[PDB]
Amino acid sequence: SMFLPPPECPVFEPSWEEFADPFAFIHKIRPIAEQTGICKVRPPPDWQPPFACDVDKLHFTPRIQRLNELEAQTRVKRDYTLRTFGEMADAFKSDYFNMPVHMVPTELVEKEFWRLVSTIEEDVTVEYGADIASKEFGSGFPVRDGIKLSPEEEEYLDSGWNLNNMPVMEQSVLAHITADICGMKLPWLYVGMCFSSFCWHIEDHWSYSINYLHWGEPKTWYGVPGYAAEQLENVMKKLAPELFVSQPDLLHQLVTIMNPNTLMTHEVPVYRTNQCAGEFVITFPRAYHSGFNQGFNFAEAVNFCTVDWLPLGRQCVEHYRLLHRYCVFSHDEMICKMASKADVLDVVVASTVQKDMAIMIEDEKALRETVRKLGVIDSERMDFELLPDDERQCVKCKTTCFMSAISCSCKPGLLVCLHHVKELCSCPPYKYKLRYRYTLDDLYPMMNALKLRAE
Ligand SMILES: O=C(O)CCNc1cc(N2CCc3ccccc3CC2)nc(-c2ccccn2)n1
Ligand SMILES: [Mn+2]
Ligand SMILES: [Mn+2]
Ligand SMILES: [Zn+2]
Ligand SMILES: [Zn+2]
Repeated sequence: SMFLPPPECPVFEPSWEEFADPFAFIHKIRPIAEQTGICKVRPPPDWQPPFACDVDKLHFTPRIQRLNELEAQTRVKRDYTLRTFGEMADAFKSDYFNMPVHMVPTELVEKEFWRLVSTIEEDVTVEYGADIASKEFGSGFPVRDGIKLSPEEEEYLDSGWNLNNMPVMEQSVLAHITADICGMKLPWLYVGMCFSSFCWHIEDHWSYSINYLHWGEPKTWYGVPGYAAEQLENVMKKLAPELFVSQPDLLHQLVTIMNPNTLMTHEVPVYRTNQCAGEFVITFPRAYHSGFNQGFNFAEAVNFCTVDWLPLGRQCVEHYRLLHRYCVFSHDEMICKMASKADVLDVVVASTVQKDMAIMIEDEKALRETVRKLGVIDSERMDFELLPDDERQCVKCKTTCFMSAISCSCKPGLLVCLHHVKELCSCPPYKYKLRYRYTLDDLYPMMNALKLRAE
C-alpha cells in the first residue's frame, strides 16, 4: 500500500566449473541480467574467502548523511575505529526499533526507510564509511604483502573473484591501461549502518561494477536495466531539476534518494534484492541503481570493463560530450594503448578493440576533413597523454582530448575538440593549429597489428 517492493532481480548459483572464470560466467548471464540491470551471485558453498582484521586498529573518517527523498547529495565522497563504529551502528538500530539488532525483519527496515525519507517531520541522520584501499583501511580480500599469509589466504590470492584481481585479468580491457584512474581499478571499501544509503547513479563510463559483502547485515539494492536509463532520467529531471544543472567538475555532481515505486508508477522497470554476507551483486552498463544497508556491515566494490562494454564505452563518452560532462579517462587513449600492446592481448580482446578502433579512425577521418574545410590548415603532432587531464579538456564540452584538438596562440593552453572549433576564440581559423596524436597513416598499421593478433 504505502510501499510495494519491486520484483526480485535474478539470482545465480554457478557451479565450480562456471564460477572458475568470472568473465565467462558474466558473459553467460548477460542476456538475462542486462534486462534487470542488477543481479546477485551466490558463490559455491566452499568458496569462502577468509576475513580477518583488528577492529581496533582499523580507523576511518565517517561521512554524515541526511535521509531526505529528492534532496541533493554529492555523487563522489571525526574518526571511528571499526569497533566504535560498530558499537554506534548497533546501538542506533536497536534504539530506533527497540529490538535486538538481528531480530528486525528486512521487510520492516525497507518499509521504514521509505517512510522516513519521505516524511518531512523526520530528521534522521546516519554515518558511513567510503574509501579506497589504503594502508589504514586495506582490502577485505587477501593481498600480497612483505606479512606472512596463511595457506587459506594464499588460496584466494589469485582468485578471479578476488576483487583486486578482476581489473588486471586478460578478459578485462583495463589490463594495460597507463593513466592513473584510481577510482576505476582500485577497489572501494564501504562500512555501512542501518539506513545508510547510496543514491541513484550509474558507474563511470557506463562500466560494470561488482560488489562483495564480506560480512554483516544485508545490503538492500534497487536496480534498473540499461535500456531504461534515459526513461529514469526524464522522470527524475521532472521531480528534481537541481540534479541536472551543469557542475564545475566531477566532484560536484549531484545525486538523490528516490522511491522505486515512483519510478515504477512512471513505467520504469525496477528490481530489488537483499545482498547477504558472502554474496556478489553485479551492476551492468548504464544500469541505474540505489539502496541502503540493513545494518552494520562491510562491503568491497570495484569497476570493470569487458569486451561487451567497449562499444558502450564509446557511446558513453559521446553522451558525456552532449552533456558537457567531464570524463574520468580518454576512451580513445585506452584503445590506442591496447593497440600498442597488440602482441600481448587476449585474441578476443584484440578482435573487439580492432572493431572499435575502425570506428574511431573513420570518425576521426571525417572530423579532420570538416575542420580543414573550416580553414584550419596548420598542424603539429602532440602527445596528449603527457598533459594532465585538466589541461586537455575541451573548453565547450569538457571532453578529454587525445586523438586531436584545436589550439590558437591567442588563447595559450586552451583547447577545443574537433566538434567545437567555433568555440575556442574570435580569431580566424587560419590562426589555428590542428594538434593531433597520430596521422591516419600511423593508425592503420596499429589496427592491422590487432587484426593479425586476432587472426
Ligand atoms: O554502498 C556500497 O556498498 C556501494 C554502493 N555504490 C556506491 C556507493 C558510493 N558511495 C560514495 C559516495 C556517496 C555519495 C552520496 C551518498 C552516499 C555515498 C556513499 C557511498 N559511491 C558510488 C559511486 C561513486 C562514484 C561513481 C560510481 N559509484 N557507488
Ligand atoms: Mn525526512
Ligand atoms: Mn557506484
Ligand atoms: Zn585566438
Ligand atoms: Zn568539445
